Amino acid sequence: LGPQVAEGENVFGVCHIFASFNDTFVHVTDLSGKETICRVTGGMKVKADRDESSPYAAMLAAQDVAQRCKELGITALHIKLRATGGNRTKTPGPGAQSALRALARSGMKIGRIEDVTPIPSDSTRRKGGRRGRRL
Amino acid sequence: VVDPFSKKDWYDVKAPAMFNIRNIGKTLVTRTQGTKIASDGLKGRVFEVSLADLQNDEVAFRKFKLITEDVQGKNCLTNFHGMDLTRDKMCSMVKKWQTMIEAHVDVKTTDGYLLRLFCVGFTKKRNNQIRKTSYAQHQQVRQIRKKMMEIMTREVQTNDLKEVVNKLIPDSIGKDIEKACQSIYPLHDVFVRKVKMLKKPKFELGKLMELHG
Amino acid sequence: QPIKLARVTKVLGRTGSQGQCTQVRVEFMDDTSRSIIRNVKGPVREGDVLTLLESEREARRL
Amino acid sequence: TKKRRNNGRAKKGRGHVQPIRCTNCARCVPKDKAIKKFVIRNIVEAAAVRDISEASVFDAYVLPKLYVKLHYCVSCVIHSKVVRNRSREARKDRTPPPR
Amino acid sequence: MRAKWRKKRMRRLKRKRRKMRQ
RNA sequence: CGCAAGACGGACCAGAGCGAAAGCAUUUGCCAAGAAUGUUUUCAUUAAUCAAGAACGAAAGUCGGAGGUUCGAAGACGAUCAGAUACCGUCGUAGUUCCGACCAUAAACGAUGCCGACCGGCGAUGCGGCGGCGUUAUUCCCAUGACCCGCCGGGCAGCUUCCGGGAAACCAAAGUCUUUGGGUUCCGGGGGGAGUAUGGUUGCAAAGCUGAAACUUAAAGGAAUUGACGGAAGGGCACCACC
RNA sequence: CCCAUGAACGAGGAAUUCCCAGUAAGUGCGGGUCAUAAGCUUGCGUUGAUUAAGUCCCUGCCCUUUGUACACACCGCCCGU
Repeated sequence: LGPQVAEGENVFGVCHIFASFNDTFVHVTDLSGKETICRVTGGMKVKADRDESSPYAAMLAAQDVAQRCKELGITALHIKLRATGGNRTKTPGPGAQSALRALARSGMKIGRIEDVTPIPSDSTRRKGGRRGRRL
Repeated sequence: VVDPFSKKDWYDVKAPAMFNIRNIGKTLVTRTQGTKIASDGLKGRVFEVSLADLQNDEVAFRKFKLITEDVQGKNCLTNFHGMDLTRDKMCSMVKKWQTMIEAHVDVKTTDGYLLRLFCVGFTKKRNNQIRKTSYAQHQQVRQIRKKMMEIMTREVQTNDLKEVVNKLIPDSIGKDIEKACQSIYPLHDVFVRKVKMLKKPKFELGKLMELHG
Repeated sequence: QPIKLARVTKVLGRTGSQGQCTQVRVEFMDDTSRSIIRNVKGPVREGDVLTLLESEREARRL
Repeated sequence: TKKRRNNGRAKKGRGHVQPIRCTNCARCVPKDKAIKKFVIRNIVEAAAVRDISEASVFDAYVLPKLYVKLHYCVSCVIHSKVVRNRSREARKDRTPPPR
Repeated sequence: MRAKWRKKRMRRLKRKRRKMRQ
């Protein structure tokens, strides 16, 4: 199982952190991104809908992902943190910071950090009306 | 209990010879199961490697996308597919009291690799300038764009893909563009913003192995 | 869980929702060159020494 | 009665200004009347800087920043306290607060 | 009553009168 | 990792530009147009404003055709609620996009007609021209760009001022007004009834233009002041507040 | 007042009084009412703390700026079926 390399040198995966304001995704994949190692979402670690975007759920997801990756021989991660993008918000959700902190806390090495939020040159109409979300 | 990672093999991905650091990492593929072939599913895989991970020195905000078209001996041999600037880098240059001039060209190398190249430049505030804004007039912007397109076409269409990547590594194209346009409007942060392979010639193993080693 | 020394040199102010803590500047005796900020709980005298688990902690800063 | 000489916008010398949607409520507000903030933020929070820096594979990685432009309508900008009401004389002061 | 809603009410009244008055 | 479609043109982007207004932002090309500036060019009063008449005129809306990503009146469902028929959520029709005809209305606003003269100061900014130490690029002369310092002419604005005005707010015009007359167009005459009725006219329609009266009423309204209150913001205080 | 009567209470949910130095707190005597009368109140002594020398939370007090169509002053004013 895992790679056949010396233990001193790191094996790099890529961690996509899709932190929205509803819940957070921690998704480790191959360097190419085509093959995935583990994906733990904040909604898989809490029972309340309101808590799926909480920092605690993201921390639990990051610990699960880190343990699974260590079980598979990946020791270092490139981070690709994104917000919802498109019409919607361009800022990362509440869980992104806790997810990154818990990834680094469990002994996982961190490589390049990138913001891959989808940004439109310009987009379709945004979901709200011309008066917006009024409540 | 079936673990789907017990049937997956780890291959080492190798960069083309234009970069000092040869290996870029490991990629896992499900072993050959019946008709499905591990090799042909391993092909067409794009790795976005930062330049500082491909050359010992040099900047890290330039990333190269390399595509795997062959796998031999548990090694995936990649090739140039595209190039970009990191999101933070490109966001950091767009300031609010200057003109940003963008050009793009679809130009073919001598090997038949049609590339779309996007160049970006910014007008530079002079060291003794009191005026807050460094805007270029519309004809000046058009002249700068013409110069950028002409230089990009000259640098790509005359030579082959290997030397195109060799000169993209230090972004010499942007440096000569900036030196050329210093006379129309002094430019500030000139980079070939992005490169994509629109169309590539039919695969042959000889050229791929030549680009390696 | 390394433990080092820290002694108060400047009482920066009082923090907390209801005046719980003191944001105070503390120097490490073993280094006598670093000043860090701590929301120390309790009556603090300027010059007291306390053994701490933490050597890099910071709190809400203004 | 007129509260502001510029009517609370920058539309001088043109008829129409294209609208943009508020990032907080998706309200259509003119690009000149919208209240614009440009945040530069460390993608790693101050508490998490130590952990990520210690766990880095490189030396002196200098972490990337995040550049977000937020456009607010007047209601959302007031509720979020980005801007606030001022006295009739302090209203005319366009000088940004120190930073 | 909002002026535009009174205008809409008057428009509806005129339409109803046009329908009834054939 | 690819392919397709239909929208849109971020950041740069500004109290910046252009346009009669509505309005206008990817590259490049073609097409005709335009302001300002420069002018020891030309005509020589050809001008200003404008009943009638005419061109354009956001969005929504109508008819026909194409398209249909997103959003989305109507509608369906889920919530919140005493109730909600609404706000909020999931969908979603017409529509939103384009082509050809219609409509001609907006807080179409600078709530401020156009043309001309005169009456303070200052720093900017956009275009054109003129002048000038010095700094940069064209890797060489001049020139030409990018800066720097001024001047002149239109332009968008800003600050300031016991010009003057105004009920004041405030306005270098909303000044040069009982010391009242530069020219000219539209238009108001207490609040409602009411932009309603009716007639005419336009439109396929929705409706647009024109537009009363009976009757009712002592105020309606403008600006500013002091309080009171605010499900507005920021402070301060008491162990009848907290820690 | 003398005999017998040991029910309930194992320091007790949410909301929650009151307390900084001879104070809280424990403790008895006195004045008020008063046939001689205190589980209440008003004084007094006696014994007698770690309580923190801070902040405004969620408590009131409305000080400044701000909006107002309120001034009988929001228990206001007011629209329509």
